[PDB]
Amino acid sequence: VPFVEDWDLVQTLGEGGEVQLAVNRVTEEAVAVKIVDMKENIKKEICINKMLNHENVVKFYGHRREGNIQYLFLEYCSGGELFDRIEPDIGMPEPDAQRFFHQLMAGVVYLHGIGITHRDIKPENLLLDERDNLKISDFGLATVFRYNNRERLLNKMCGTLPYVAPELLKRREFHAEPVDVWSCGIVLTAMLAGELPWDQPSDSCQEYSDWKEKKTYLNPWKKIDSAPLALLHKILVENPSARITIPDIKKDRWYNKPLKKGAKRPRVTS
Ligand SMILES: O=C(O)Cc1ccc2c(c1)NC(=O)c1ccc(Cl)cc1N2
Repeated sequence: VPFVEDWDLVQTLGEGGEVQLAVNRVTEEAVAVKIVDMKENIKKEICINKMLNHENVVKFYGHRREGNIQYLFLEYCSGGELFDRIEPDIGMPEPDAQRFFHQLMAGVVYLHGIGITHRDIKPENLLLDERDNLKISDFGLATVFRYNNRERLLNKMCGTLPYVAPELLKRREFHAEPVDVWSCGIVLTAMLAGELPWDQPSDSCQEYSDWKEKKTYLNPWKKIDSAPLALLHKILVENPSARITIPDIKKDRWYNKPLKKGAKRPRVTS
């Protein structure tokens, strides 16, 4: 079949390598093409992506090298970013946030199960497909924390300051999994309050001190109902050894609270 290998680049999706929306010449199938001018970092991204296969992880179709430029063929998520579903100082309806949080946990359970830590979980990196299914995106900062059933402790500073766990700023070494759990908690906070609680999780940050002192009558905590707030009290624990794990997040009362109706299906009467 001539021309199935040809894709037209029709619009920019994101920057930081650059990603463009590509449309197949014959089939009109939409894919995301990450264009990286290597001019090692992308080599690790391709190889971590080759290990991944999950409905809540951006699909990797392959890669092609044309000299100094790498082309990564990735799943196009038409719904855009979770960031744009968050209304400033408001958030989103609690049943929507619960559904997105369920899909975020399935994705993170998957990655941790194969020994992969994302290390930069934030709403900008959580993409939505045509049915608003959440997909974990960008494995550029991702790494292996478990190999041959042996855990390797991390020491490298990675992520985005409002989403990083406090042990990354206080300790030389730390476990990978509680770090991803913490960032998921900050994502949950943003979805339910439309604001970030602190610039960074340090004692020098008044908002972080107020949280450890349990001043929940202050924003963003005042905008959040008692049931998801009780979960955030278990996730946003300073000591990573005392912080709730994903198996226990899945047993939480709000996590299991019936809230959202299934996608509106066409129906007629009489
Ligand atoms: O087509 C559109 O404009 C909607 C849209 C907007 C932003 C994104 C996507 C889709 N989908 C995406 O898959 C996407 C891919 C890479 C990057 Cl860096 C950002 C993305 N976000």
